[PDB]
Amino acid sequence: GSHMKQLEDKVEELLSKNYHLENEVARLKYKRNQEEIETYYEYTLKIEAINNEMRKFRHDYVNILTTLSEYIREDDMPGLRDYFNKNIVPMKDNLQMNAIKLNGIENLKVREIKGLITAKILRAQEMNIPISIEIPDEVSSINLNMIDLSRSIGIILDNAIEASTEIDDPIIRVAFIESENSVTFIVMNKCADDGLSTLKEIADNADNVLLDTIIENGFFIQKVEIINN
Amino acid sequence: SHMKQLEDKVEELLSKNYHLENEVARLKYKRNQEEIETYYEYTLKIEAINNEMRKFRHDYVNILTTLSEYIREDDMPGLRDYFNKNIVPMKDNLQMNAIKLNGIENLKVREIKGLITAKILRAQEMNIPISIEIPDEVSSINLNMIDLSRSIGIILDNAIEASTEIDDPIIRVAFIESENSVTFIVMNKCADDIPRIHELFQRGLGLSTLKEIADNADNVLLDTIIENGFFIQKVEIINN
Repeated sequence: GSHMKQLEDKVEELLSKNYHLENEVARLKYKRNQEEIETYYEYTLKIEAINNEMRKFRHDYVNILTTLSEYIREDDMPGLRDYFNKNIVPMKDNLQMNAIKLNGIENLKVREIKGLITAKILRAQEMNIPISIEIPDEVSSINLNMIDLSRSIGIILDNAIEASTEIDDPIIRVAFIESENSVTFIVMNKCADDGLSTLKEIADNADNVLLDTIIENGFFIQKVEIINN
Repeated sequence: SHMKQLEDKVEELLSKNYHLENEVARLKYKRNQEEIETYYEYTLKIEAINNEMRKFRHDYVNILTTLSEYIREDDMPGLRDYFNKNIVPMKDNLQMNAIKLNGIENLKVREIKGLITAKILRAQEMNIPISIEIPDEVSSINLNMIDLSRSIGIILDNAIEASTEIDDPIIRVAFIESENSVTFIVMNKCADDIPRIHELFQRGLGLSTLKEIADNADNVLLDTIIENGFFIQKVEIINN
């Protein structure tokens, strides 16, 4: 009767349970720790930023050495003095209060995204593709995990850069726009005469990520709006 | 009796599930401790590299400011002389430095490209001659991210510390791929002057927690060679 029923049901239920626990032991012993791997990816994004910062610094310093060289070869002490007072004393001083003044890549306060854009600016500079950065306001935060935000931005700039190679007098423009409601990443490039799948995957698994495209008179636009939580 | 059995069964399945549930919980704790070690290890490593790079950058900007004397004295002859003798050669060393970094393009394992570039920048800014050779693209290495990363780091950090004392240091790095496996090699010039024992005790600990990683994978073969005055560290990682 209902004792036997319930007792037989019990030995069944406990066997199911024993099965699912045996599966959880097996997953924890043998499948990859997704979380530990995500910590490792996030670490790689930091060290890429650090590497790309030091490369930009080397590129920048070489240009300062070129400029000084030129002044010296022109025998132009007035210019050298003016340039040193205006560019190299401030660089040495390195005052925080001069942060209110800086309005370009210097206002991107997410270290990992700043390094990533620094790399794309350097890649473009190698291939004689001019690249403007418009970040009028400081951008301290973006409501997307670092891994997806990183892949998204890099693919959009990879598109722009590949598209700029088959062209005379190209240009790429980049902007970060903060409202009260969202952060918006825009990339425009000049067009010729007319991967990106993993990017659509990301926008479709996020309700706050709106991916937009525009063809506007001999230049292509990619836009990502990210809404605050 | 028949029924005394099921009552006996439920008892013994409940006991089994208890033990399993203790196992799951002990493994969740082991995984938790591991996530923690990985986060603090890698967050400390970022701090030490970030602070080293800043120092390098500080030295660079200091050098620019040694021109200040010459400018205030309105002395262009002393500037031209000082610059063309002390400062301007940096820009050649920096252009060569940028060229050597193009040696890493064939590394298509994003997992470790940042790690390797960072050791190369570090060696370059310590004025240790370094080259990297990857004759064919390498897009797949058959060892976990974390252990590959720890192995590479130890070997490159060993080659770099051992190179700071020496008069003419060289480090050579390579990734080669057969169709069988991938091999990672770091050659560095052995020192002539051997350190006093007391100026070395508080690499050898790190070489053993490298053997740790090599022993606990059958498909990774570690080799340590001395050959014509070079320490060679080879790690072969088979696609078995």
